[PDB]
Amino acid sequence: MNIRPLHDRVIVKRKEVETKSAGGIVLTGSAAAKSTRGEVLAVGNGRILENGEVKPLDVKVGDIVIFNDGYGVKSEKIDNEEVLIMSESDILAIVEA
Amino acid sequence: MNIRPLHDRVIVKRKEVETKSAGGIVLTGSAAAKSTRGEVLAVGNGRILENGEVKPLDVKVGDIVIFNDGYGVKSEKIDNEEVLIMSESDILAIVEA
Amino acid sequence: CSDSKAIAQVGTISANSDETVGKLIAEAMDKVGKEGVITVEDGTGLQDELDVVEGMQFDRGYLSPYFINKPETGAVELESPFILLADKKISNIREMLPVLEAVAKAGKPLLIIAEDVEGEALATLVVNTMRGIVKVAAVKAPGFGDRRKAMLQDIATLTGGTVISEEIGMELEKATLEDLGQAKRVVINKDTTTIIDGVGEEAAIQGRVAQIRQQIEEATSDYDREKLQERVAKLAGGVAVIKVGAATEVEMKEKKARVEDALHATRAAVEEGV
Amino acid sequence: AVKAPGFGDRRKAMLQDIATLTGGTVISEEIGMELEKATLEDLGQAKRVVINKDTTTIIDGVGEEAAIQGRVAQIRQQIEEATSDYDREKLQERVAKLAGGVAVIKVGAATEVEMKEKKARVEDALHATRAAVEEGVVAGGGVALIRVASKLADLRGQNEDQNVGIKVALRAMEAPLRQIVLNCGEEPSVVANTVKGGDGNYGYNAATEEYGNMIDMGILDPTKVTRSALQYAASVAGLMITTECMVTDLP
Ligand SMILES: Nc1ncnc2c1ncn2[C@@H]1O[C@H](COP(=O)(O)OP(=O)(O)O)[C@@H](O)[C@H]1O
Repeated sequence: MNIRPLHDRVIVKRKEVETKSAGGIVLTGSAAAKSTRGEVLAVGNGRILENGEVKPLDVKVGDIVIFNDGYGVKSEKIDNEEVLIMSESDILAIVEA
Repeated sequence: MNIRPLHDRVIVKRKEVETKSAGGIVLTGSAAAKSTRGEVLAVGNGRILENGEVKPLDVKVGDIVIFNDGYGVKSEKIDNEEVLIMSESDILAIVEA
Repeated sequence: CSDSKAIAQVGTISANSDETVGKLIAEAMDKVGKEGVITVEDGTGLQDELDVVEGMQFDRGYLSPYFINKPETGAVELESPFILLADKKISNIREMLPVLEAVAKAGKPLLIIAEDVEGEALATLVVNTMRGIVKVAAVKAPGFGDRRKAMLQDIATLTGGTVISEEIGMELEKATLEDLGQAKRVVINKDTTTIIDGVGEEAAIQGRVAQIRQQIEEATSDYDREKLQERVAKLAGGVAVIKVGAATEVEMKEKKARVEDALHATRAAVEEGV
Repeated sequence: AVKAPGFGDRRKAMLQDIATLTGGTVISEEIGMELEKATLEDLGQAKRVVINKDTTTIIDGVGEEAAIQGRVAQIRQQIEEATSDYDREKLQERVAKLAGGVAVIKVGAATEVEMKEKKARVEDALHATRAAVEEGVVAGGGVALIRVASKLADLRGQNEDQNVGIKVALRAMEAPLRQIVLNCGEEPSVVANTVKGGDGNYGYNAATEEYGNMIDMGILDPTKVTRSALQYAASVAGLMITTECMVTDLP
């Protein structure tokens, strides 16, 4: 029941934060609203360039990450839960504990 | 709680609004100029180009920089603060005090 | 001609010996003071009625029924609120936001006046007043474009706030707590809005009323004199409306004609004597 | 699935009726409840529901009558308004649908010409009964106006002219009865007199062409209609006799 991403692709579930929180304490929002952040469930093999080798994916797993929601990301639903599939190229940054 | 951008991407805060007096000739105005400058919060490992491995970005931190903002820059809010995420290629030169 | 008796008399005479009308006008002129306005509309029921609205009240309602505080009466009450005066219709909440955050930390409610408030902004505003994040209310500006833009400065100077004019170098994103107007209370229902005890200087008020008196002598009579003095009334005095009772429409015409006659005549007595 | 009952805003108001009646909650897009998220408790309950090409029906609400009757009572503040009966038909309709019931009378006839007149008399009787219920009734056969006229005989005005005006009105209140009698081709003077000879509700029954007690004979005029008819007549006739001049277009 576990799906493994291939190559440069990673799979993460967004955390639903009920958007903003704008811009300070504390406001809600109606349009232009959606989870921009999430935790990484799984990671692919890595990028393949020139076949120097497959250089993996500077983004480890169970990392909390910020990402850009483009066309490149697609959502698919595994048992009982919806999750999203994206390429590391689409990932912006990582939050540290 | 420092968030690390990955690869060629850096995260920058927008700089101030309105218009200077520029010798006194310049005064507040309707025509708007929006943040063509900013201070860099954090920086990634570097770019990876066709086995050209990791080239460390030429832009240090707390540098004051000018940039052109396309879609390549994305607006995100960290620590309830508005910030921009962009690639070093999207960053123009850097001014010295 | 000064005392309410004499006024009532010339009223009665011009009204073809209807004493009720004569007393009504003297009474009204007494209640709304000088500069106060008196108008007459067709009455629902058979008896004559005098209605009096004191102070600053304009006819617009709350944009969403959810804004209601202290129901019933489907009314919204804001105690010592901030008044926000915008020349433009409000669509996005982005441009709206900074000032609202400034007021939420301020401890106070907020009142909104603009051309209109479109969906995204109303929705965001309603949800925020519901969650109990902020007490807020929003109503349209009083008139048609030149009329409403003209009255916005009245309401502004009355409440001591400054109108945000896109057509000057104030943009709504940049706004300050000092740009906001203040009042003792405001009360809104589906029909009318009321500003109680505005904090604007008595100096500024008599200044704008004086500035309107130069508009009073303007060469265009009837409504221009009528709707302008109306504005004056709202700032200093109060407004009154006389509803004419009649059984049938023809009686309504006769009585109401006599009433406006008596009205003009009493005003004439006040001005030129008898 | 069925469309909601009315035109948009009134109907939006009626959705809340359905909601509180069935103990369910309306999903309002303009609040921080979202159309996508709703739970089984958000739904309303009913004993049964029935739908056809025409109407939708709920056989009962599962919501407690405290809250419901709270809403039937609170809509009454909305009952009086500047919209007269326009609001009252569909609002009392609303109240009834929650509490009371709605009724429709189908008027039978053989032909269209009979149909129109018959239905006219029916709508007349409906208005009349509503008026009777509302303001009460007084003795029919035009005996009311003449009866009050007899009580006003001592009423006098400021000057002789006004006296004559009063006497004119009091004379004119005999008109309805005299006309009723007259349509039978009988002496209005005699019947009106023999009625003025009587007291109380003593009057003339025109169908049986005999005298008697009106209320006992079940001949009733709703007070509202007699009151209104007299008031309105005097309003226009009064103005109409003050005419010293008339201006019009050329023939
Ligand atoms: N059988 C009757 N005997 C005497 N008076 C009657 C009888 N039926 C009706 N009337 C009177 O006649 C009047 C009815 O008038 P009608 O012909 O219905 O026109 P309208 O109702 O517009 O006056 C009522 O005031 C009623 O009291």
